[PDB]
Amino acid sequence: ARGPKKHLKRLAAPHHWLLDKLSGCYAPRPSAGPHKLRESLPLIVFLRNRLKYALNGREVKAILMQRHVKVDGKVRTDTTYPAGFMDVITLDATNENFRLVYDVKGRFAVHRITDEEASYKLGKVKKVQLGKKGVPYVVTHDGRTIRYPDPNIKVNDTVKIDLASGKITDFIKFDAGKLVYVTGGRNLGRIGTIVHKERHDGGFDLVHIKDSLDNTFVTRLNNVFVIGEQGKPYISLPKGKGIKLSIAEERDRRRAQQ
Amino acid sequence: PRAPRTYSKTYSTPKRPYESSRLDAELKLAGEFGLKNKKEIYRISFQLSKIRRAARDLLTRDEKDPKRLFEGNALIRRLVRVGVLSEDKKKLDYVLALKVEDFLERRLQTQVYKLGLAKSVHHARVLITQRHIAVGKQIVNIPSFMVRLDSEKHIDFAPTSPFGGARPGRVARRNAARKAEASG
RNA sequence: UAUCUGGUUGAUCCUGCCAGUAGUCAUAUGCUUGUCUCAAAGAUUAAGCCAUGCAUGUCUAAGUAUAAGCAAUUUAUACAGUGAAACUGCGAAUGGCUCAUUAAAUCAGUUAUCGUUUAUUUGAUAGUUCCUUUACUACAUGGUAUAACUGUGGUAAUUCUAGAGCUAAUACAUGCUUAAAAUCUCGACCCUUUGGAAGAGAUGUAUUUAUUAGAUAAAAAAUCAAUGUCUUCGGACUCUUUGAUGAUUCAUAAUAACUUUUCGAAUCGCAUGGCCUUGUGCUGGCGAUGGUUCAUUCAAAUUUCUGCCCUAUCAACUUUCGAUGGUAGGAUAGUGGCCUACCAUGGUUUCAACGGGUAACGGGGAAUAAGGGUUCGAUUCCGGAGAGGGAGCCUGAGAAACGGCUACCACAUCCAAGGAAGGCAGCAGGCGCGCAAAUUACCCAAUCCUAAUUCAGGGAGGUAGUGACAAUAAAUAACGAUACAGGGCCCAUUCGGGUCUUGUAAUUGGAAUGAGUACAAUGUAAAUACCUUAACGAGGAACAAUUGGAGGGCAAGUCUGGUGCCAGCAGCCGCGGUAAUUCCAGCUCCAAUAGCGUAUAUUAAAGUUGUUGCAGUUAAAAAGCUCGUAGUUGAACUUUGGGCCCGGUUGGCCGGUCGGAUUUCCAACGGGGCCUUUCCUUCUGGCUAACCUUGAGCUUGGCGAACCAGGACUUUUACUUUGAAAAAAUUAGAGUGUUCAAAGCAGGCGUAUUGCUCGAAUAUAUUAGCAUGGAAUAAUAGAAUAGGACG
RNA sequence: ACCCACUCGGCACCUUACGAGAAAUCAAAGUCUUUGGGUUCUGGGGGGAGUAUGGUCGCAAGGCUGAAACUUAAAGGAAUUG
RNA sequence: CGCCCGUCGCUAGUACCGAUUGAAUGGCUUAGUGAGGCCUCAGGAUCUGCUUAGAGAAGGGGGCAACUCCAUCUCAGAGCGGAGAAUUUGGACAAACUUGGUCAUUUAGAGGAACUAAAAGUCGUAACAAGGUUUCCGUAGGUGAACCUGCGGAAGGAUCAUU
RNA sequence: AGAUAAGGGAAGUCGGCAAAAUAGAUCCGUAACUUCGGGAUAAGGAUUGGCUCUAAGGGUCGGGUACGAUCAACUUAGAA
Ligand SMILES: [Mg+2]
Ligand SMILES: [Mg+2]
Ligand SMILES: [Mg+2]
Ligand SMILES: [Mg+2]
Ligand SMILES: [Mg+2]
Ligand SMILES: [Mg+2]
Ligand SMILES: [Mg+2]
Ligand SMILES: [Mg+2]
Ligand SMILES: [Mg+2]
Ligand SMILES: [Mg+2]
Ligand SMILES: [Mg+2]
Ligand SMILES: [Mg+2]
Ligand SMILES: [Mg+2]
Ligand SMILES: [Mg+2]
Ligand SMILES: [Mg+2]
Ligand SMILES: [Mg+2]
Ligand SMILES: [Mg+2]
Ligand SMILES: [Mg+2]
Ligand SMILES: [Mg+2]
Ligand SMILES: [Mg+2]
Ligand SMILES: [Mg+2]
Ligand SMILES: [Mg+2]
Ligand SMILES: [Mg+2]
Ligand SMILES: [Mg+2]
Ligand SMILES: [Mg+2]
Ligand SMILES: [Mg+2]
Ligand SMILES: [Mg+2]
Ligand SMILES: [Mg+2]
Ligand SMILES: [Mg+2]
Ligand SMILES: [Mg+2]
Ligand SMILES: [Mg+2]
Ligand SMILES: [Mg+2]
Ligand SMILES: [Mg+2]
Ligand SMILES: [Mg+2]
Ligand SMILES: [Mg+2]
Ligand SMILES: [Mg+2]
Ligand SMILES: [Mg+2]
Ligand SMILES: [Mg+2]
Ligand SMILES: [Mg+2]
Ligand SMILES: [Mg+2]
Ligand SMILES: [Mg+2]
Ligand SMILES: [Mg+2]
Ligand SMILES: [Mg+2]
Ligand SMILES: [Mg+2]
Ligand SMILES: [Mg+2]
Ligand SMILES: [Mg+2]
Ligand SMILES: [Mg+2]
Ligand SMILES: [Mg+2]
Repeated sequence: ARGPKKHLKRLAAPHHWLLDKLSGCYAPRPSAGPHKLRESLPLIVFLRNRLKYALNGREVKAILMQRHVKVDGKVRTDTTYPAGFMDVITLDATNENFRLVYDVKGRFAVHRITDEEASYKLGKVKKVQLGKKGVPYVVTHDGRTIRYPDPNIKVNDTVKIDLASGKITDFIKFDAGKLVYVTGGRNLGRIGTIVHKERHDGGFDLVHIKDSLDNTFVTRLNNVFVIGEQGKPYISLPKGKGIKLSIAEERDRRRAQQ
Repeated sequence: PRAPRTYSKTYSTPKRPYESSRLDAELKLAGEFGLKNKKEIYRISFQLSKIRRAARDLLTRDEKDPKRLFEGNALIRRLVRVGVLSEDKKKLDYVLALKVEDFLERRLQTQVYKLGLAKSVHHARVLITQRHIAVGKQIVNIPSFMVRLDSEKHIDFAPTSPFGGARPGRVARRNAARKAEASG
C-alpha cells in the first residue's frame, strides 16, 4: 500500500533460505539488485546461516564494511545484496571461492570452486534486442546487458561471461542433447539432458528432461538453464549432481554411511 | 507478530465418564504401575490411537507402495527401538494389536522396579523424582521416559547422589551433627 | 477412537422431541491453587472519548563550518583534527494498530499489459552544445541571494515570528572548452552537354507531427525508359542489408522540420606518480556523488476465467443528468462512458437479476469429525480498507498521507478574551461501556528497518511485570522392625514352632528428597527467573488438595441427627405432607485432580436436515384433477474377434553368496509393435534413418521425423490418468535425548592439540485455469430438393 | 346368444408370506443398512396458528401465500389385559 | 363416582388492532444555499537587471584664458524587461447546512379483540360406549355457552354379509 | 370606490367575514383512499427576458430498355 514495502516478516520469506521460524519477527529483505528476491540469497544469510562465519548482522556488517567479501569481482558492501543463481563469491581472505548453485532439495549449496572456475559465470539470455543507434544487445538472467553479441545468440541460450570484463567468451545453444540445470519449481536442482521441447504457441513452452538414471520429467522453459552438452559440463557440479534420490534410497544411503 | 509456538494436547478423556469395567481396569493398571492419575493412561491410549490410525491408513494402501513401505518401516523401527514391539513381530498388524500395558512396561518407573533397585514401583517413582538415578550418565526425574532398549545397560544410580556416593545426604549429615553433639 | 442412556403407558412396540453424555487455540464466572517449560490477552458492548510521557529522523575520507565550540596541529597563511547549529540531500508513503465500511465488491488460485508509471539498486549507455558558432566569451572555471550566526523587538501563549547586517553549496539561476571522416542540401564560377565545380550550412540525445524501410515458398526468359557500377559500353553482373514475437503501425534506423527547449559533470575525498622544450608546463590512479536513455530489480495500476452467507412477506431491474454500445475528441501514466459532443436502443434476470439483511474484511486456516459433513475464522502470515465523519490538496518516484496541511460538521483544550492549538483503531496509561481483557517498567543486546550511514535512531522489536486464556512435564511420601489375621511347606509328636507371605495398628525407627530461603557462579544490554550449587530447610497439630456428588440416567449410603408439601433439592424423571437412601448437617464412600464446577454458543451424539442417508395409508407430511414451460432424466445400434512377435514387474528350484542375490526356466500380471478389407493427416526442406545399401567376413550408393523447422488443414466437449503450478506457518509425517514431553530444527563424530560430517525430507493442498495419455461411458456434427468426397 | 381353451387391457376379489412393516395390515405399503431405475410435491415435538401482519385474487363470503412473541414434556400412532 | 368442552367472572403475563395527519433515532435523497482548496481569466503591492537620460556641483587630463574631454554627490524623466504577494472572473470537485420526501428500527396510546396460564369460581354437558340426536369434513345461517340445523360428502361406523 | 404599510401574523371575530397570498407555460415529482374509472393542477420544487448562433422536422421537379436542382413553412430542443 501507498508505495514499496521495505520489511519482510519471517514465515513470509522463501523457505529455501532455511530461516528458523523463531528468533525474530523479521527476515532480511533483499535489496533491489540483479535477481528477484524470491530466487536470491542475501549475503547475511549466506555468511551467517550457511557458513557460520558470523553470528549477527552486526558481525556481517563488520565483515562487509572492510571490503573483505566480493561477489562477481565487485566488493558489494551491502548486507542485503541479492546473490542469485551462479553468482560467484570470492573471499580473498581464506582464498575461498563459492558459486551459488542449488542442491537437489531446492536450496543453495556451499559449492567451493577453484579460481579458474571463479573467473567466469554463465548467463541465460532473456531477450535480444536492438538498442539505440542500432546496437544489438542481450539481457542475461542477472540483468547484465552485453552489447555486440554474436548474431547466432538467440533467446534461451547460455553465454559464458569473462567476469573481469563483461565480455562473452563463448555460448551454448538450446536444442536436444544439452545438459541443463533446472532453476524453478518442483524439480528445482535436477540436471537432465533435454530430449525434446513442445511449443504450445501462446504461453509456457514445455521441455522434457531426463536425468542420468533415465527418470524423465517436464519443465517450463522459464526454469531451465543450459550448462553445456551431455557429459562434460561447463561448470563444476555440486555433490549428487542433481539425481533427486527418493526418500527410500536416501535413508538407505544414510544407513550405509553412518 | 512473531511466529506462534505450536502446542498440542497429549491425551483425550473417554466418552462415557462412569463405567465400572473401564474404571476398575484402569485402576488395576494404575495400581500395578504406580501412577497418580488416569491422565497417564489417557495419554498412552492417545498415543496408541494415533499409532493405530497410522497403521490403518497405511494398511488401506496396498503393499509395494513407497509411502506404506517407508512409514511402516519407520514406525516399526521406532517401536522395536523403544522395545514396545518384539523383533519377530514386524508385520504392521501386531502394531494394531498392541495395548497400553506394553507401553507402560517400558517406563523408567517399572524398568527400575524390574532392575530391582526399588523393590516397588512407588519406590522407583520417588527415587526417580529424588534424582537417585541416571539412565546414561545423566540424571532423569521423569518416570514416563520410554527407554530406548539400549539404555537398560546404563540405568543405574546417579554419581552425584546417595546410593552413588560422594556425599552421605541431608538428614544423614544432620544425624552426624546430633551424634557429634552427643559426643561432646 | 463407526457405542448411547432416562422420561408419554396399568403394561407393550413405535413416531417424536425434552433431558442426559463427550469436546472446544469459545468466552465469562465461582471455588481452589505447590513446582518446571511455553504462552494468548479492551476483538465482541463504544471505528466511544482521551490527561500526561514517548513512538522518525539521519553522515562519511568523500555537498556546504571563521561556532565569537572543544582541542591540539606545530604538516601547513586559504582550509585541511573533532564538531553543536543551520542550509542541502534522502527518509518520514515502511512499520505498527484496528475491522467500521464492504456481498462479484474485497479476496483466492489463474492470466495479461502487443494497454501503462516505476525513486532505488544492478548492467550498459552522450567526442556532435563556443550560435553570423574570425572577439560574441572565464574555461587553469562565471553570477546572485539566503539560512545558521550578530544585533534590535513583539505579544498571555504555540515547533509563532518581523525589521537590519554578513556569509557558503552537489542551493538556485547561467555557461564554454575534443577528433576526424562520410552523407545531404544549397551552391559560386568553368560552361559543356558525359556536363563538372571552389565555397557555405546542416547532420548527438530528448519532445511533437508526418512519411519511408523494417522483406523474403520457387525456377527462367521478352523487349523497351535510360546504357547503371567497367568495358573488349558485347553487356559478364553478380555483390545487393533486413532482427525478434503466436501476432503489431514492434525494436531500431532514415528524411522534413517542430520545442516557450531536456540532457550532454563549473561537484567532492585519498594517492600523489611519469615525460621533458623545468613551466605550478603536459600527462596520470583508486573511488564518491550526479546525470540522459534502455534493460533489470523493488513495486504499483488496471485486467482474463471460475468461485461468496441468508432472504421472493424483494420479480422485474438499468437508462431524467451514463444505463449498453458506436464514431470523434478531451483527460489519464496508460486501456476504457473515465468525461464531453453526436448517434443507436441497447444491457441483466427463475441457471435468482435488482433490492433487503448480515450480531459479514476475504483467504491461508480453527474446532468437532468412521466416511460424508456442520460451525467458526476481529486476531501472530498474505491481500484489502481506515486514522472522529465527509471532502479537497501540497510535496514527492511513490500519499487523496492524516504521529502532512486546508475547509465544514461533531466533540474538545488554553487564555492577561485579543486569539491560539486539536486528533492514542501506535506503546504504556485514564474515563466510560460493559459478562468480559495486563506495567503510564528496562533496552537497542538479538530480529530487522531507515539515513549522508559499521558508529545515530527505532514503545517496530526484544526483555522483564500482571496473567489458572489455553497447552507440556510433574510433589503432596518411600522402606524397615514389633502386635494381629491369612496360604502353601518342614515337621504330621495333642491346636506347638512356624520359616516365605499380603494387609491393619492411641506401636516405633533410621534414611531420601524437593518446595522454600541463600554465599557463589551461570544467566542477561544490565538484571529477575531457569539449569548448577556451599550452608540451612518434613513427622504430622506439620510443608495439612481441592471441586462436585452418593434414587435413576450415571461411580458411590436403606448410616445417624434436624425439618415436616415448610425450608429447600432436582439439566430430565422426580424427593419433601412426623420412620426423607434425593432437603440442612455429621460420618462414610465415590469421580476427576492442581484442577473441578456453572452459564452461554457450537460440533459429535443427530440416519432429529438424511448426497452418502430420513419420513409421507393410520404417528407431521401426496397439491382436488389434468395440461404444461424452465429444470432434471431419457430405448437399442457403428472395430469385434483371431493371430504373430518384442521387451518390463511379480514370482520359480538354480542359492551356483554366506538370513543376502542371479540367471537359461515352466506361469500370472500389466505394455508396445505388426498382420488379418483396419489412414492410426500430409507438403516444402534438410538428419536420410533403421539404408536394396556387402568392400573379403565392418564397405563406395535405399523410403524425412525416430532429430527438427516452417506449412495446409485441422467436429466440438464432458469425464478420467499423469505432470506442471497451487507462499510460508498450520495438518499428517521422516530423522533427531528439548533430561521425558508439548516443542524446536537441531545436531553428531574425532587423536577434541589443527578439525571432519549428516541434515533442515516427503505427502496433502478442493473447484477453476494449463499441458499430456486414454477413448469405454453421456452428449454433439456430418453425404439426402446431393450447390457430397476422392482426382 | 351360450360352452371350452387361450390372449391383451381393465374394475376388483380369495389364499399365503419369500418379503415388508411399529403394528393394524400390504402382490404393493415387496425387490430399502446386501441402503442409488427416472422425477415432482410435502413434513421436522406439541400448542400459539393456518392466527397476526404484508401482498395478490374475489362483488362479497372468503381463497392462495404466511410468521413471531409466548408457552409446554410430553401430545400422538398401532396393538395388549382389564 | 372415569375423562372432558366452551361462554361468563377474578388475577397475572405475552403479542395484535387502534383515533392521535403519534413520537424518537438512523440511513438515503430531491430542491435551495453553499465553505474550502485545485484549474483558469485577470490583477498588480512590492523587489530587481539592463539601456539610457538631463540638470546643478566635486576631482582629474588637455587649447592653458574663456574653453574642451573622462570620471564622482544630487534629483527628475523615459523605456526594454524579469520575479511577483494580496485581491479577482469563470469552471470542475464538492464538504456542510436548511426544508421536504422516502425507507428501516424501537416507542407512547383511551379503548377493542385474542391467546396462555393460574385458580377445587358460575352456567350447562358438546366429545370419548350407539356418550344417550353415530361422529367428522366443506359451506351457509342461527342461538347464553359449549353447540344446533340445512345441502353435499367421508368411515377415521355402530354395517366388509341376502344369487 | 381604489390602494399601501415597519415588527408580529388571526392574539381579531359567532366564525379568517373582508383582504392578502397562489396563479400561465415547460420539466421533475406526486400520498392515503378507491366503485380501479379516479384522487391529480394532489402535495411539492426548478425554469422563463433580450441578442448571436446550432440542430432536427417539408413540398415540387428531375433518371437506359445513390443523388441533384428549386421553392417555403412556424414548431421543438440545445448552446454561448
Ligand atoms: Mg533489506
Ligand atoms: Mg400418550
Ligand atoms: Mg408411570
Ligand atoms: Mg442435548
Ligand atoms: Mg465487530
Ligand atoms: Mg502498513
Ligand atoms: Mg545506474
Ligand atoms: Mg477514445
Ligand atoms: Mg464510447
Ligand atoms: Mg462489519
Ligand atoms: Mg494485515
Ligand atoms: Mg491511509
Ligand atoms: Mg476514536
Ligand atoms: Mg486524509
Ligand atoms: Mg496518532
Ligand atoms: Mg493505547
Ligand atoms: Mg467433599
Ligand atoms: Mg447437594
Ligand atoms: Mg450406581
Ligand atoms: Mg440426587
Ligand atoms: Mg447428604
Ligand atoms: Mg453419524
Ligand atoms: Mg425423522
Ligand atoms: Mg397424518
Ligand atoms: Mg390424490
Ligand atoms: Mg420441459
Ligand atoms: Mg438431455
Ligand atoms: Mg476442461
Ligand atoms: Mg382380465
Ligand atoms: Mg374395468
Ligand atoms: Mg424436529
Ligand atoms: Mg413442529
Ligand atoms: Mg389408539
Ligand atoms: Mg356442574
Ligand atoms: Mg362442570
Ligand atoms: Mg353432538
Ligand atoms: Mg353428551
Ligand atoms: Mg352425540
Ligand atoms: Mg362417535
Ligand atoms: Mg336450530
Ligand atoms: Mg388423526
Ligand atoms: Mg404590516
Ligand atoms: Mg382567529
Ligand atoms: Mg380567537
Ligand atoms: Mg376575543
Ligand atoms: Mg369561539
Ligand atoms: Mg373570502
Ligand atoms: Mg385529496
